[PDB]
Amino acid sequence: GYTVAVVGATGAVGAQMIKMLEESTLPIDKIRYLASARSAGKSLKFKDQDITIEETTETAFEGVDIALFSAGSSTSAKYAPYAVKAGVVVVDNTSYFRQNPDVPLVVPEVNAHALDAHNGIIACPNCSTIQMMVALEPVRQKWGLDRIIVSTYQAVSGAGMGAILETQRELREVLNDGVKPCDLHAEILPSGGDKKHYPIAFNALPQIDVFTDNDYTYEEMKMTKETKKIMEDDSIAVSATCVRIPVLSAHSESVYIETKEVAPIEEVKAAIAAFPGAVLEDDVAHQIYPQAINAVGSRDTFVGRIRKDLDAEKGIHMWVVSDNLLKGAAWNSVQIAETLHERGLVR
Amino acid sequence: GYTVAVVGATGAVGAQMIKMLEESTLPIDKIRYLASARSAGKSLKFKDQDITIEETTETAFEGVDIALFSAGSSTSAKYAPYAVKAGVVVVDNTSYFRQNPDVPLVVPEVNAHALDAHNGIIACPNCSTIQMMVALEPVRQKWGLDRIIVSTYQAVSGAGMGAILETQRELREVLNDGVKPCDLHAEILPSGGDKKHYPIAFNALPQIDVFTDNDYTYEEMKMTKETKKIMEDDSIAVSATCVRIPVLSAHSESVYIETKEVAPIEEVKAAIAAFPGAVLEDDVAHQIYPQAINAVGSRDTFVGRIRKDLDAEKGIHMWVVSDNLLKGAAWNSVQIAETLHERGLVRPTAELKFELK
Ligand SMILES: NC(=O)c1ccc[n+]([C@@H]2O[C@H](COP(=O)([O-])OP(=O)(O)OC[C@H]3O[C@@H](n4cnc5c(N)ncnc54)[C@H](OP(=O)(O)O)[C@@H]3O)[C@@H](O)[C@H]2O)c1
Ligand SMILES: NC(=O)c1ccc[n+]([C@@H]2O[C@H](COP(=O)([O-])OP(=O)(O)OC[C@H]3O[C@@H](n4cnc5c(N)ncnc54)[C@H](OP(=O)(O)O)[C@@H]3O)[C@@H](O)[C@H]2O)c1
Ligand SMILES: O=C(O)c1cccc(C(=O)O)c1C(=O)O
Ligand SMILES: O=C(O)c1cccc(C(=O)O)c1C(=O)O
Ligand code: NA
Ligand code: NA
Ligand code: NA
Repeated sequence: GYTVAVVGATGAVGAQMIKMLEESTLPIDKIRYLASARSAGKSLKFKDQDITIEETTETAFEGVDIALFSAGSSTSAKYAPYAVKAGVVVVDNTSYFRQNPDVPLVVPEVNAHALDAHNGIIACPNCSTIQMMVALEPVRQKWGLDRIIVSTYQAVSGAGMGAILETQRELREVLNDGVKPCDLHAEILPSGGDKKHYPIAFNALPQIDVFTDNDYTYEEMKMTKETKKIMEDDSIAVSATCVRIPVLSAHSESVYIETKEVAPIEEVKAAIAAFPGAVLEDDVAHQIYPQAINAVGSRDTFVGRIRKDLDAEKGIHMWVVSDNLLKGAAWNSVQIAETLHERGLVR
Repeated sequence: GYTVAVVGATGAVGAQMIKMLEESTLPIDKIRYLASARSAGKSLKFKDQDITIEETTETAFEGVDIALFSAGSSTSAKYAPYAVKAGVVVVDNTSYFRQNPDVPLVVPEVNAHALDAHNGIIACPNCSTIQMMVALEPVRQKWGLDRIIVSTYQAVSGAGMGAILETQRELREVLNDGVKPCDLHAEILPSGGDKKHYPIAFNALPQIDVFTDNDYTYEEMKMTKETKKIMEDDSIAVSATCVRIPVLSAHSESVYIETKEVAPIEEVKAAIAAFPGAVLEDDVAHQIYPQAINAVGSRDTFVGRIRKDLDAEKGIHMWVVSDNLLKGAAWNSVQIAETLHERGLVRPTAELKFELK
């Protein structure tokens, strides 16, 4: 079997990477947990075994077959090249390598073939992108995609363990102490890397990541650019609004598309139901639609509220929900690793 | 001055109608508070005065000049026509009369002229529609509107006191008692009138109101139909997704439009800033944008994240936030009443045009 390293083992995604690896079909002979110097020497479980956390260094990857990076774009930029030079296959959860033309950007149900071209690094897309691609690829295949407009409803776990804890504390202050939401102290959200921090409790923050020069955020632009690369079609117009809401896990998305050919709604529903990784949950007569609280803990992407636009012949609206730490991150990464093993690409 | 009645004085909107009337420019000689028989006989304040709550009945409107209704569409259907018959001018904050061609459907900054033709009932639009109209009217005036696609992020107060209390209870059960959100018991949300109820705590529910036969909800279709009427243009294409989130008050909206002519994006910002009732809050270099928690308690509607679509020449995206109990309900209604007073329109109607139930 393989020696597998999890870089960022101690964080929100890393905890789920451990769970997904424990549950994986990858033959794992040895597991290593890497994080920063401040976590080094502590212990975490792999199944019933205690694993000592190691500091991530330029020389830490000797003997490793597969390294799953989920420690921030900075850590991947710094250490992933050293891992690759040591002969490790890197699956990177971060944004750093995603737009590199020599790096496959993969959702296995959509573009697993792109893995065949890897040169030691495979990038996992952003969580919001991944779930949208699972919902939309079956439609693209049959009727084409001309454009996408999406508004997201993103859970705080996407911003890390600290953001989860900040959200819980803020909510308790309002509910238990009677603090007005606008009076709350915040330190992390909307973006740890930006200058000002705002409460998320009882709020909706229209900022994920930092702003780019075109006044879309980096998160919005990641959805645009990653979609084009994954679907291998720069002609698909994509514009996004990405919003943080007071949900701990599971992202929801209000997705509008226009197809190239008119796609009958009942056929769209069937095509989505038929697509691996997508689950149709759509029966409005019984108030059945995807819900964040029900999606948590599942690797599936759930799609419903599917309906024609009221005016645009080729327009369709839908609602897409998935656990942002599973299909949006740790499960997509472990699924990549399993696909590399299955296809003889761990080399 | 006037005798003013508030129908539904004891609920979420009614509390704000009281506040907005206490702060209004209406000359008020006498206030009456109406609600159900359960509440009748109890007392609520107007300023320092104790007001005895009355039962809403066909005979409760004698001597009333203006009545603000916010007690459910059924209550308005049943009693507003009797108030009109008694000589009252009704400002109705329910959906019931909104699509009646004899009823102006008004946001005062947008279409106050429609008040001139009233027949005793003036309808306040749905909260989601109102804030979107305040943001979009200045754009429409200059560059036109071809279509709107909107996804909403709606606060629980929109669904009433019970929904607020349910939300608070659920969050406490999760955060203090360790209940998993999927194990929570709900009784009200997403829709009190529908068959199944789901938790809102740590959730996003893509259902507001019941479903219609075209698979859009009544809320989504209200946005569509009300927009066309308020803007007096059935050619404006509007499709909506309306979603409840765990916010107590203030609705937010991700709004996409295509204009008829290209609208320079900085001029769009300027036009919105210049429009009464809309406040431009848009400086992304300093992370300035509208936020629900900051909008609560303000009558203004806040607009930012204003930016061009990446591909559609005439496409524009923005983020619109307003307090759904103030501009979305009680303030729009009181503002309508003030506008009626100012324009000499508080007068009994000559002919009854509304069905008596
Ligand atoms: N696909 C996606 O959309 C997606 C979603 C979420 C996250 N991610 C990626 O995963 C990263 C972590 O996310 P998270 O939610 O798990 O964050 P988190 O809960 O804050 O955890 C951060 C992790 O990174 C480690 N780390 C920080 N600085 C490090 C350094 N200099 N060297 C080695 N390790 C370091 C931390 O270890 P210590 O405990 O030792 O500090 C911790 O394990 C993100 O920054 C992002 O790039 C991707
Ligand atoms: N424009 C908008 O978007 C908007 C927004 C929110 C609400 N509204 C309208 O306002 C209504 C109330 O909303 P809310 O949030 O204030 O709800 P709420 O907190 O549940 O309050 C309901 C109010 O309606 C009264 N009521 C119920 N049954 C009645 C009856 N048979 N006769 C007279 N009054 C009765 C209640 O009186 P008791 O206390 O005596 O039961 C209470 O005053 C909604 O149903 C809707 O039609 C409009
Ligand atoms: O670097 C980060 O701190 C980060 C945090 C959350 C999500 C992402 C991402 O692009 O998926 C990223 C990222 O890799 O840019
Ligand atoms: O009657 C309701 O149950 C209701 C509840 C919340 C908002 C509205 C509304 O459209 O103003 C309505 C409504 O009047 O339709
Ligand atoms: Na296209
Ligand atoms: Na203004
Ligand atoms: Na006058």
